[PDB]
Amino acid sequence: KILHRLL
Amino acid sequence: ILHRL
Amino acid sequence: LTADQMVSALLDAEPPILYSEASMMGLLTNLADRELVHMINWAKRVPGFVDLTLHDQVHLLECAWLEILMIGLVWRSMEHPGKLLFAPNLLLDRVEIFDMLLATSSRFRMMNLQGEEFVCLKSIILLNSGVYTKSLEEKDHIHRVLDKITDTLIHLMAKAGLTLQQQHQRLAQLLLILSHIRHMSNKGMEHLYSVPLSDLLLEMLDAHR
Amino acid sequence: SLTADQMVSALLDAEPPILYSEYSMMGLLTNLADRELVHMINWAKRVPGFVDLTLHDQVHLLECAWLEILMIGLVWRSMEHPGKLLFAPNLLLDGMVEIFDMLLATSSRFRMMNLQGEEFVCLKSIILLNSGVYTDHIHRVLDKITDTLIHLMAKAGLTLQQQHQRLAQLLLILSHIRHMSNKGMEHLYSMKCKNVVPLSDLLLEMLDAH
Ligand SMILES: Oc1ccc(C(=Nc2ccccc2)c2ccc(O)cc2)cc1
Ligand SMILES: Oc1ccc(C(=Nc2ccccc2)c2ccc(O)cc2)cc1
Repeated sequence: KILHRLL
Repeated sequence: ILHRL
Repeated sequence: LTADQMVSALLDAEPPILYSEASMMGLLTNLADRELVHMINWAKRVPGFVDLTLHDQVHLLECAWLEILMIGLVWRSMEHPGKLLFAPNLLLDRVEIFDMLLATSSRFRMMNLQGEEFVCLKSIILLNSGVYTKSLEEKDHIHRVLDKITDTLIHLMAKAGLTLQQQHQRLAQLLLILSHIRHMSNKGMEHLYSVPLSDLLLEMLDAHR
Repeated sequence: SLTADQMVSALLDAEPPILYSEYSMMGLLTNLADRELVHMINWAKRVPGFVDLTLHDQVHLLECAWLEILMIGLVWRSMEHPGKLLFAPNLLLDGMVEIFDMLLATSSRFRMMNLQGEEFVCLKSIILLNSGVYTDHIHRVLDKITDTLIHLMAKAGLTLQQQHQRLAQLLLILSHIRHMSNKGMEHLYSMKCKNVVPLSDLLLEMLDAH
Protein backbone atom coordinates (compact mmCIF):
# COMPACT_ATOMS: atom_id res chain seq x y z
CA LYS A 1 0.00 0.00 0.00
CA ILE A 2 0.96 3.65 -0.48
CA LEU A 3 0.81 4.16 3.28
CA HIS A 4 3.36 1.40 3.88
CA ARG A 5 5.58 2.86 1.16
CA LEU A 6 5.92 6.31 2.74
CA LEU A 7 6.92 4.56 5.97
CA ILE B 1 -41.95 12.24 21.40
CA LEU B 2 -38.74 12.95 23.32
CA HIS B 3 -40.01 16.41 24.27
CA ARG B 4 -43.32 14.96 25.46
CA LEU B 5 -41.49 12.58 27.80
CA LEU C 1 -23.60 19.08 45.91
CA THR C 2 -20.65 17.20 47.40
CA ALA C 3 -18.72 14.46 45.60
CA ASP C 4 -20.06 11.72 47.88
CA GLN C 5 -23.51 13.26 47.45
CA MET C 6 -22.98 13.36 43.69
CA VAL C 7 -22.07 9.67 43.61
CA SER C 8 -25.11 8.83 45.74
CA ALA C 9 -27.47 10.70 43.42
CA LEU C 10 -26.23 8.91 40.29
CA LEU C 11 -26.22 5.45 41.89
CA ASP C 12 -29.93 5.33 42.74
CA ALA C 13 -30.96 7.39 39.74
CA GLU C 14 -29.51 4.45 37.87
CA PRO C 15 -31.81 2.81 35.29
CA PRO C 16 -32.76 -0.87 35.75
CA ILE C 17 -31.53 -3.80 33.67
CA LEU C 18 -34.29 -4.83 31.27
CA TYR C 19 -34.95 -8.22 29.68
CA SER C 20 -35.43 -9.26 26.06
CA GLU C 21 -38.81 -10.44 24.79
CA ALA C 22 -33.53 -9.68 11.41
CA SER C 23 -35.12 -11.17 14.52
CA MET C 24 -31.85 -10.46 16.33
CA MET C 25 -31.92 -6.78 15.39
CA GLY C 26 -35.66 -6.84 16.03
CA LEU C 27 -34.99 -7.92 19.61
CA LEU C 28 -32.23 -5.34 20.10
CA THR C 29 -34.43 -2.61 18.62
CA ASN C 30 -37.25 -3.57 20.98
CA LEU C 31 -34.84 -3.73 23.92
CA ALA C 32 -33.35 -0.33 23.08
CA ASP C 33 -36.81 1.20 22.71
CA ARG C 34 -37.77 0.25 26.26
CA GLU C 35 -34.38 1.29 27.65
CA LEU C 36 -34.72 4.76 26.12
CA VAL C 37 -37.78 5.48 28.26
CA HIS C 38 -35.82 4.65 31.41
CA MET C 39 -32.82 6.60 30.12
CA ILE C 40 -34.85 9.79 29.72
CA ASN C 41 -36.03 9.59 33.33
CA TRP C 42 -32.44 8.88 34.38
CA ALA C 43 -31.18 11.93 32.48
CA LYS C 44 -33.69 14.14 34.28
CA ARG C 45 -32.26 12.80 37.54
CA VAL C 46 -28.70 13.63 36.49
CA PRO C 47 -27.70 16.73 38.53
CA GLY C 48 -27.71 19.86 36.37
CA PHE C 49 -29.63 18.36 33.45
CA VAL C 50 -32.99 19.81 34.51
CA ASP C 51 -31.35 23.22 34.89
CA LEU C 52 -30.74 23.19 31.14
CA THR C 53 -33.40 24.46 28.74
CA LEU C 54 -35.87 21.86 27.44
CA HIS C 55 -34.54 22.08 23.88
CA ASP C 56 -30.97 21.75 25.16
CA GLN C 57 -32.05 18.60 26.98
CA VAL C 58 -33.52 17.06 23.84
CA HIS C 59 -30.31 17.81 21.95
CA LEU C 60 -28.07 16.15 24.54
CA LEU C 61 -30.26 13.05 24.53
CA GLU C 62 -30.37 12.97 20.72
CA CYS C 63 -26.56 13.03 20.50
CA ALA C 64 -25.66 10.61 23.28
CA TRP C 65 -28.48 8.07 23.51
CA LEU C 66 -26.64 5.24 21.72
CA GLU C 67 -23.39 6.09 23.49
CA ILE C 68 -25.22 5.72 26.79
CA LEU C 69 -26.84 2.48 25.64
CA MET C 70 -23.45 1.13 24.56
CA ILE C 71 -21.53 2.10 27.69
CA GLY C 72 -24.29 0.32 29.59
CA LEU C 73 -23.96 -2.81 27.47
CA VAL C 74 -20.18 -2.68 27.82
CA TRP C 75 -20.57 -2.42 31.61
CA ARG C 76 -22.98 -5.36 31.80
CA SER C 77 -20.67 -7.43 29.61
CA MET C 78 -17.68 -6.91 31.89
CA GLU C 79 -17.64 -10.22 33.76
CA HIS C 80 -18.48 -12.23 30.64
CA PRO C 81 -15.38 -12.33 28.38
CA GLY C 82 -16.09 -12.98 24.70
CA LYS C 83 -19.78 -12.17 25.09
CA LEU C 84 -22.11 -9.17 25.13
CA LEU C 85 -24.88 -9.01 27.74
CA PHE C 86 -27.61 -6.98 26.03
CA ALA C 87 -30.01 -8.53 28.51
CA PRO C 88 -29.74 -11.27 31.17
CA ASN C 89 -31.89 -13.40 28.85
CA LEU C 90 -30.07 -12.15 25.75
CA LEU C 91 -26.32 -12.73 25.63
CA LEU C 92 -24.76 -12.64 22.16
CA ASP C 93 -21.68 -14.34 20.72
CA ARG C 94 -19.17 -14.14 17.87
CA VAL C 95 -19.68 -7.71 13.55
CA GLU C 96 -16.97 -5.05 13.57
CA ILE C 97 -18.99 -3.05 16.09
CA PHE C 98 -19.32 -6.23 18.14
CA ASP C 99 -15.53 -6.57 18.25
CA MET C 100 -15.10 -2.98 19.41
CA LEU C 101 -17.76 -3.35 22.11
CA LEU C 102 -16.10 -6.56 23.32
CA ALA C 103 -12.71 -4.84 23.29
CA THR C 104 -14.17 -1.96 25.31
CA SER C 105 -15.68 -4.32 27.89
CA SER C 106 -12.34 -6.11 28.16
CA ARG C 107 -10.70 -2.74 28.85
CA PHE C 108 -13.15 -1.94 31.65
CA ARG C 109 -12.45 -5.42 33.01
CA MET C 110 -8.67 -5.00 32.89
CA MET C 111 -9.01 -1.55 34.44
CA ASN C 112 -11.44 -3.02 36.99
CA LEU C 113 -13.87 -0.13 36.50
CA GLN C 114 -16.05 0.71 39.50
CA GLY C 115 -19.81 1.25 39.47
CA GLU C 116 -19.34 4.71 40.95
CA GLU C 117 -16.89 5.52 38.17
CA PHE C 118 -19.32 4.07 35.62
CA VAL C 119 -22.23 6.33 36.59
CA CYS C 120 -19.90 9.33 36.31
CA LEU C 121 -18.66 8.43 32.83
CA LYS C 122 -22.25 7.94 31.69
CA SER C 123 -23.28 11.33 33.09
CA ILE C 124 -20.28 12.89 31.33
CA ILE C 125 -21.32 11.41 27.99
CA LEU C 126 -24.83 12.78 28.47
CA LEU C 127 -23.58 16.32 29.06
CA ASN C 128 -20.50 16.41 26.84
CA SER C 129 -21.41 14.58 23.63
CA GLY C 130 -23.60 17.45 22.43
CA VAL C 131 -22.07 20.30 24.42
CA TYR C 132 -20.72 21.98 21.26
CA THR C 133 -23.13 20.85 18.54
CA LYS C 134 -26.44 33.97 22.02
CA SER C 135 -26.55 30.89 24.25
CA LEU C 136 -23.26 30.82 26.17
CA GLU C 137 -24.30 30.44 29.83
CA GLU C 138 -26.03 27.08 29.45
CA LYS C 139 -22.78 25.92 27.86
CA ASP C 140 -20.89 27.33 30.85
CA HIS C 141 -23.36 25.56 33.11
CA ILE C 142 -22.64 22.19 31.50
CA HIS C 143 -18.90 22.80 31.80
CA ARG C 144 -19.11 23.64 35.51
CA VAL C 145 -21.12 20.46 36.04
CA LEU C 146 -18.60 18.51 33.94
CA ASP C 147 -15.86 19.98 36.13
CA LYS C 148 -17.82 18.78 39.17
CA ILE C 149 -18.01 15.23 37.82
CA THR C 150 -14.28 15.45 37.13
CA ASP C 151 -13.56 16.35 40.77
CA THR C 152 -15.97 13.59 41.78
CA LEU C 153 -14.03 11.05 39.71
CA ILE C 154 -10.77 12.25 41.27
CA HIS C 155 -12.29 11.89 44.75
CA LEU C 156 -13.20 8.24 44.18
CA MET C 157 -9.74 7.26 42.87
CA ALA C 158 -8.12 9.10 45.77
CA LYS C 159 -10.55 7.59 48.28
CA ALA C 160 -9.69 4.03 47.25
CA GLY C 161 -6.00 4.78 47.69
CA LEU C 162 -4.38 5.83 44.43
CA THR C 163 -1.40 8.08 43.69
CA LEU C 164 -1.68 11.57 42.22
CA GLN C 165 0.14 10.12 39.22
CA GLN C 166 -2.21 7.13 39.12
CA GLN C 167 -5.28 9.34 39.53
CA HIS C 168 -4.52 11.42 36.44
CA GLN C 169 -3.44 8.33 34.48
CA ARG C 170 -6.67 6.45 35.20
CA LEU C 171 -8.62 9.64 34.53
CA ALA C 172 -6.99 9.83 31.10
CA GLN C 173 -7.49 6.10 30.49
CA LEU C 174 -11.22 6.37 31.25
CA LEU C 175 -11.88 9.55 29.27
CA LEU C 176 -10.08 8.16 26.22
CA ILE C 177 -12.52 5.24 26.32
CA LEU C 178 -15.39 7.66 25.67
CA SER C 179 -13.71 8.55 22.37
CA HIS C 180 -14.11 4.91 21.34
CA ILE C 181 -17.68 4.87 22.65
CA ARG C 182 -18.41 7.88 20.45
CA HIS C 183 -16.80 6.00 17.57
CA MET C 184 -18.87 2.86 18.21
CA SER C 185 -22.00 5.01 18.42
CA ASN C 186 -21.38 6.75 15.10
CA LYS C 187 -20.65 3.43 13.40
CA GLY C 188 -23.75 2.04 15.08
CA MET C 189 -26.15 4.72 13.86
CA GLU C 190 -24.65 4.40 10.38
CA HIS C 191 -25.79 0.78 10.42
CA LEU C 192 -29.20 1.53 11.95
CA TYR C 193 -29.79 4.16 9.26
CA SER C 194 -28.97 1.65 6.53
CA VAL C 195 -36.07 -4.62 11.04
CA PRO C 196 -38.78 -2.15 12.17
CA LEU C 197 -37.51 0.79 14.22
CA SER C 198 -39.88 2.21 16.84
CA ASP C 199 -41.31 5.73 16.66
CA LEU C 200 -39.10 7.05 19.46
CA LEU C 201 -36.11 5.28 17.92
CA LEU C 202 -36.88 6.81 14.52
CA GLU C 203 -36.74 10.28 16.07
CA MET C 204 -33.41 9.48 17.73
CA LEU C 205 -32.08 8.38 14.34
CA ASP C 206 -33.35 11.51 12.58
CA ALA C 207 -31.09 13.69 14.72
CA HIS C 208 -27.97 12.34 13.04
CA ARG C 209 -29.83 12.26 9.71
CA SER D 1 12.97 7.02 28.67
CA LEU D 2 12.26 10.65 27.81
CA THR D 3 11.37 13.36 30.31
CA ALA D 4 8.31 15.59 30.03
CA ASP D 5 10.35 18.56 28.81
CA GLN D 6 12.16 16.28 26.34
CA MET D 7 8.80 14.91 25.20
CA VAL D 8 7.35 18.38 24.62
CA SER D 9 10.44 19.63 22.79
CA ALA D 10 10.43 16.56 20.55
CA LEU D 11 6.81 17.14 19.52
CA LEU D 12 7.05 20.86 18.82
CA ASP D 13 10.06 19.95 16.71
CA ALA D 14 8.39 17.26 14.62
CA GLU D 15 5.48 19.66 14.08
CA PRO D 16 4.24 19.54 10.48
CA PRO D 17 4.35 22.77 8.43
CA ILE D 18 1.35 24.90 7.50
CA LEU D 19 0.63 24.27 3.82
CA TYR D 20 -1.06 26.52 1.27
CA SER D 21 -3.98 25.88 -1.07
CA GLU D 22 -2.75 25.38 -4.63
CA TYR D 23 -5.27 27.81 -6.11
CA SER D 24 -13.89 23.11 -6.66
CA MET D 25 -14.09 23.87 -2.94
CA MET D 26 -13.81 20.21 -1.98
CA GLY D 27 -11.29 19.92 -4.80
CA LEU D 28 -9.03 22.45 -3.08
CA LEU D 29 -9.55 20.78 0.29
CA THR D 30 -8.90 17.29 -1.11
CA ASN D 31 -5.67 18.52 -2.69
CA LEU D 32 -4.66 20.31 0.50
CA ALA D 33 -5.42 17.25 2.63
CA ASP D 34 -3.45 14.94 0.35
CA ARG D 35 -0.31 17.05 0.67
CA GLU D 36 -0.77 17.36 4.44
CA LEU D 37 -0.98 13.57 4.77
CA VAL D 38 2.55 13.15 3.41
CA HIS D 39 3.81 15.52 6.10
CA MET D 40 1.64 13.80 8.70
CA ILE D 41 3.16 10.39 8.05
CA ASN D 42 6.67 11.77 8.62
CA TRP D 43 5.38 13.51 11.74
CA ALA D 44 3.96 10.25 13.06
CA LYS D 45 7.29 8.46 12.66
CA ARG D 46 8.85 11.22 14.77
CA VAL D 47 6.25 10.77 17.50
CA PRO D 48 8.07 8.99 20.38
CA GLY D 49 6.96 5.37 20.65
CA PHE D 50 5.37 5.15 17.21
CA VAL D 51 8.39 3.62 15.45
CA ASP D 52 8.65 1.01 18.21
CA LEU D 53 5.28 -0.32 17.06
CA THR D 54 4.77 -3.00 14.42
CA LEU D 55 4.72 -1.64 10.86
CA HIS D 56 1.20 -3.06 10.56
CA ASP D 57 0.21 -1.29 13.78
CA GLN D 58 1.56 1.97 12.38
CA VAL D 59 -0.51 1.81 9.20
CA HIS D 60 -3.60 1.05 11.27
CA LEU D 61 -3.23 3.96 13.69
CA LEU D 62 -2.73 6.33 10.76
CA GLU D 63 -5.74 4.88 8.92
CA CYS D 64 -7.98 5.52 11.93
CA ALA D 65 -6.68 8.91 13.06
CA TRP D 66 -5.62 10.77 9.91
CA LEU D 67 -8.75 12.91 9.58
CA GLU D 68 -8.87 13.53 13.33
CA ILE D 69 -5.29 14.76 13.17
CA LEU D 70 -6.16 16.88 10.14
CA MET D 71 -9.22 18.34 11.86
CA ILE D 72 -7.50 19.11 15.17
CA GLY D 73 -4.87 20.95 13.14
CA LEU D 74 -7.49 22.99 11.30
CA VAL D 75 -9.26 23.75 14.57
CA TRP D 76 -5.94 24.90 16.03
CA ARG D 77 -5.19 27.18 13.07
CA SER D 78 -8.69 28.67 13.23
CA MET D 79 -8.39 29.68 16.88
CA GLU D 80 -7.49 33.35 16.43
CA HIS D 81 -10.09 33.72 13.68
CA PRO D 82 -13.50 33.10 15.31
CA GLY D 83 -16.46 32.43 13.02
CA LYS D 84 -14.15 31.13 10.31
CA LEU D 85 -11.93 28.14 9.50
CA LEU D 86 -8.29 28.50 8.44
CA PHE D 87 -7.71 25.49 6.17
CA ALA D 88 -4.80 27.38 4.63
CA PRO D 89 -3.39 30.91 5.02
CA ASN D 90 -4.66 31.53 1.49
CA LEU D 91 -7.83 29.48 1.99
CA LEU D 92 -10.03 30.92 4.74
CA LEU D 93 -13.67 29.83 4.68
CA ASP D 94 -16.90 31.03 6.32
CA GLY D 95 -23.93 18.29 3.49
CA MET D 96 -20.76 19.54 5.16
CA VAL D 97 -22.10 22.71 6.81
CA GLU D 98 -23.00 20.68 9.91
CA ILE D 99 -19.37 19.57 10.20
CA PHE D 100 -18.30 23.20 9.74
CA ASP D 101 -20.36 24.28 12.76
CA MET D 102 -18.78 21.54 14.87
CA LEU D 103 -15.28 22.51 13.74
CA LEU D 104 -16.10 26.16 14.47
CA ALA D 105 -17.51 25.18 17.87
CA THR D 106 -14.37 23.18 18.61
CA SER D 107 -12.08 26.10 17.73
CA SER D 108 -14.13 28.44 19.89
CA ARG D 109 -13.63 25.91 22.68
CA PHE D 110 -9.84 25.94 22.30
CA ARG D 111 -9.84 29.74 22.26
CA MET D 112 -12.02 29.91 25.37
CA MET D 113 -9.66 27.47 27.09
CA ASN D 114 -6.61 29.27 25.68
CA LEU D 115 -5.03 26.00 24.53
CA GLN D 116 -1.23 26.02 24.45
CA GLY D 117 0.87 24.76 21.55
CA GLU D 118 2.64 22.35 23.88
CA GLU D 119 -0.76 21.00 24.91
CA PHE D 120 -1.83 20.86 21.27
CA VAL D 121 1.09 18.67 20.18
CA CYS D 122 0.35 16.34 23.10
CA LEU D 123 -3.33 16.03 22.21
CA LYS D 124 -2.43 15.34 18.58
CA SER D 125 -0.03 12.64 19.76
CA ILE D 126 -2.75 11.11 21.94
CA ILE D 127 -5.19 11.00 19.00
CA LEU D 128 -2.64 9.13 16.88
CA LEU D 129 -2.04 6.48 19.53
CA ASN D 130 -5.55 6.13 20.97
CA SER D 131 -8.06 6.38 18.15
CA GLY D 132 -7.19 2.84 17.11
CA VAL D 133 -5.72 1.20 20.18
CA TYR D 134 -8.99 -0.68 20.75
CA THR D 135 -9.41 -1.87 17.17
CA ASP D 136 0.54 -2.51 26.57
CA HIS D 137 3.32 -0.33 25.16
CA ILE D 138 0.96 2.25 23.66
CA HIS D 139 -0.75 2.57 27.04
CA ARG D 140 2.60 3.27 28.69
CA VAL D 141 3.29 5.95 26.08
CA LEU D 142 -0.24 7.31 26.48
CA ASP D 143 0.44 7.45 30.22
CA LYS D 144 3.66 9.33 29.47
CA ILE D 145 1.85 11.96 27.38
CA THR D 146 -0.67 12.24 30.21
CA ASP D 147 2.08 12.97 32.75
CA THR D 148 3.61 15.28 30.16
CA LEU D 149 0.36 17.25 29.91
CA ILE D 150 0.11 17.49 33.70
CA HIS D 151 3.68 18.79 33.81
CA LEU D 152 2.88 21.59 31.36
CA MET D 153 -0.20 22.60 33.35
CA ALA D 154 1.73 22.50 36.62
CA LYS D 155 4.60 24.55 35.17
CA ALA D 156 2.15 27.33 34.30
CA GLY D 157 1.09 27.66 37.93
CA LEU D 158 -2.11 25.64 37.75
CA THR D 159 -3.85 24.01 40.71
CA LEU D 160 -3.83 20.25 41.20
CA GLN D 161 -7.60 20.62 41.07
CA GLN D 162 -7.28 22.83 37.98
CA GLN D 163 -4.98 20.27 36.39
CA HIS D 164 -7.44 17.39 36.67
CA GLN D 165 -10.25 19.63 35.43
CA ARG D 166 -8.31 21.01 32.47
CA LEU D 167 -6.96 17.58 31.55
CA ALA D 168 -10.55 16.35 31.55
CA GLN D 169 -12.08 19.11 29.43
CA LEU D 170 -9.18 18.63 27.01
CA LEU D 171 -9.69 14.89 26.56
CA LEU D 172 -13.45 15.41 26.22
CA ILE D 173 -12.65 17.52 23.16
CA LEU D 174 -11.17 14.45 21.47
CA SER D 175 -14.58 12.76 21.65
CA HIS D 176 -15.98 15.56 19.49
CA ILE D 177 -12.96 15.42 17.18
CA ARG D 178 -13.63 11.69 16.81
CA HIS D 179 -17.26 12.49 16.05
CA MET D 180 -16.39 15.16 13.47
CA SER D 181 -14.01 12.68 11.84
CA ASN D 182 -16.59 9.89 11.63
CA LYS D 183 -19.12 12.29 10.13
CA GLY D 184 -16.47 13.68 7.79
CA MET D 185 -15.51 10.28 6.38
CA GLU D 186 -19.18 9.44 5.91
CA HIS D 187 -19.39 12.55 3.75
CA LEU D 188 -16.12 11.91 1.90
CA TYR D 189 -17.24 8.38 1.04
CA SER D 190 -20.46 9.74 -0.47
CA MET D 191 -18.52 12.17 -2.65
CA LYS D 192 -16.38 9.30 -3.90
CA CYS D 193 -19.42 7.19 -4.81
CA LYS D 194 -21.17 10.16 -6.43
CA ASN D 195 -17.92 10.73 -8.34
CA VAL D 196 -18.00 14.43 -7.52
CA VAL D 197 -14.47 15.90 -7.02
CA PRO D 198 -11.83 13.10 -7.20
CA LEU D 199 -9.92 11.98 -4.11
CA SER D 200 -6.19 11.27 -4.42
CA ASP D 201 -4.73 7.75 -4.33
CA LEU D 202 -3.40 7.99 -0.77
CA LEU D 203 -6.65 9.63 0.30
CA LEU D 204 -8.55 6.76 -1.33
CA GLU D 205 -6.59 4.23 0.72
CA MET D 206 -7.27 6.19 3.91
CA LEU D 207 -10.97 5.99 3.08
CA ASP D 208 -10.97 2.25 2.39
CA ALA D 209 -10.16 1.43 6.01
CA HIS D 210 -13.49 2.69 7.35
O1 LIG E 1 -32.46 -0.26 16.89
C1 LIG E 1 -31.36 -0.59 17.70
C2 LIG E 1 -30.74 -1.82 17.57
C3 LIG E 1 -29.65 -2.14 18.36
C4 LIG E 1 -29.18 -1.23 19.30
C5 LIG E 1 -27.98 -1.58 20.16
N1 LIG E 1 -26.88 -2.04 19.64
C6 LIG E 1 -26.46 -1.75 18.32
C7 LIG E 1 -26.05 -2.79 17.49
C8 LIG E 1 -25.64 -2.52 16.20
C9 LIG E 1 -25.64 -1.22 15.72
C10 LIG E 1 -26.05 -0.18 16.54
C11 LIG E 1 -26.45 -0.45 17.84
C12 LIG E 1 -28.12 -1.59 21.67
C13 LIG E 1 -27.02 -1.27 22.46
C14 LIG E 1 -27.14 -1.29 23.85
C15 LIG E 1 -28.34 -1.62 24.44
O2 LIG E 1 -28.47 -1.64 25.84
C16 LIG E 1 -29.44 -1.94 23.64
C17 LIG E 1 -29.32 -1.93 22.26
C18 LIG E 1 -29.80 0.00 19.43
C19 LIG E 1 -30.89 0.32 18.64
O1 LIG F 1 -10.95 15.23 0.47
C1 LIG F 1 -10.99 15.99 1.65
C2 LIG F 1 -11.75 17.15 1.71
C3 LIG F 1 -11.78 17.89 2.88
C4 LIG F 1 -11.06 17.48 3.98
C5 LIG F 1 -11.08 18.28 5.27
N1 LIG F 1 -12.01 18.06 6.16
C6 LIG F 1 -13.35 17.78 5.78
C7 LIG F 1 -14.26 18.82 5.62
C8 LIG F 1 -15.57 18.55 5.26
C9 LIG F 1 -15.97 17.23 5.06
C10 LIG F 1 -15.06 16.20 5.23
C11 LIG F 1 -13.76 16.47 5.59
C12 LIG F 1 -9.77 18.88 5.74
C13 LIG F 1 -9.56 19.06 7.10
C14 LIG F 1 -8.37 19.60 7.55
C15 LIG F 1 -7.38 19.95 6.64
O2 LIG F 1 -6.17 20.50 7.11
C16 LIG F 1 -7.59 19.77 5.29
C17 LIG F 1 -8.79 19.23 4.83
C18 LIG F 1 -10.30 16.32 3.92
C19 LIG F 1 -10.27 15.57 2.75
